[PDB]
Amino acid sequence: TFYSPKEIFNRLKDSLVPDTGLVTQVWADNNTKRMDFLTAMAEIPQTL
Amino acid sequence: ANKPMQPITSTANKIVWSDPTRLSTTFSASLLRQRVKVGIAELNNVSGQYVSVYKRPAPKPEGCADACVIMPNENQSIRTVISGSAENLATLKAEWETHKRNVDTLFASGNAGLGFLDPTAAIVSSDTT
Amino acid sequence: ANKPMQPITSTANKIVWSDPTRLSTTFSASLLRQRVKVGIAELNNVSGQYVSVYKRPAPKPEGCADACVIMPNENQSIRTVISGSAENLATLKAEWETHKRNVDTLFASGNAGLGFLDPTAAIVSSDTT
Amino acid sequence: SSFLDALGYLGSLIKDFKRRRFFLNKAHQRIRNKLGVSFAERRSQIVSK
Amino acid sequence: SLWLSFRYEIMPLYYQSQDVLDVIANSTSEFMTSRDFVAKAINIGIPLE
Repeated sequence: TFYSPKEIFNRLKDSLVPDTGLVTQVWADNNTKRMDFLTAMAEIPQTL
Repeated sequence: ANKPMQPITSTANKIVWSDPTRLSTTFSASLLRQRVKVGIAELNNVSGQYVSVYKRPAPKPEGCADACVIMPNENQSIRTVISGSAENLATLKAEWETHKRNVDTLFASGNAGLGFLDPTAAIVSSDTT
Repeated sequence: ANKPMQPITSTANKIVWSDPTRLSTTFSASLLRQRVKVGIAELNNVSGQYVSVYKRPAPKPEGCADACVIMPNENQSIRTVISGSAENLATLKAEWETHKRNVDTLFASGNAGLGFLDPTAAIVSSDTT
Repeated sequence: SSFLDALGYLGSLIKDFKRRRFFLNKAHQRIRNKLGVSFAERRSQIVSK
Repeated sequence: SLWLSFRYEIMPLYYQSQDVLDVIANSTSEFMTSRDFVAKAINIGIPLE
């Protein structure tokens, strides 16, 4: 015997949740990327 | 106990483990086998290459805890290389055990990790009286 | 009763130890230190090349003991580097103990010294379940 | 199963392909910039002279 | 003839204008992304009976 497939699907659907730690890590990665882009584009009017 | 890892890239001379929960942490082992000739004796040498990496965001500023401190994540790598003749593995082990204690008294207990070196640190060789 | 060894050459970066009775065997611990600005936080990187070298003669012919038949000495070297920030010796010592255990499982206890590999090695990480 | 394990190296393959593609794109854009600045310098010197 | 003497100034000025437009647009359209993957496990209790 075992659970119903729909029952298992519902349990899994309830269980799924974003990972706060991974979200923070990718968040910091994106922040570093945008800081690098900002300091890189800081020189555009120097070209202008 | 701790979290075991499963190999994710196996090869005859390349096996790499990584933590399923934290895929950043790794442990790589590389073996290079080569035949070397010494005086009237052909020798079968092997070099053991071992790399352990732990990705980690190091210092929490002073002693708080909060969301908007997600400081950069840095790396901590420890690489160990062992070379020696295959049949001398019996004595190869003991000096490796000696190498353990030898660096233990300098880094694990000493301040070598900070950057300081202690001339009067107790250092011993593999052989014993 | 391991033979104690005294420093031979000291420098602003490295110190070498050598056994007075047998000058061949040595141990040196260098140290390169660095300052990095990564996340508006200063991380002091420390990396120390720890090499212990022994020159043991090749094995004498099996089942025969003359008294003195001299073999060419073969090199047994272990190289160890520990690269990390100075703000984490509190935790840099942690995984190094695991790093000890990790290599011991597959090399000291295992037969990786003989050139062999096994993905089924019981590997263990620093993080505790 | 041996094949299933062996298939993973295609990731490194496409990784290196992306390396080559990105380097080629960077080289071409640098060539374009060099050509443009050379043309600007030539125009400036000729018009001044 | 007088009007065709235009190329002198219109051609290179326009060329450099397009050059600066390209060199700003390529940097301006960076479209940065950041991603990560994990293999966290999901546990579902199984009745012992």
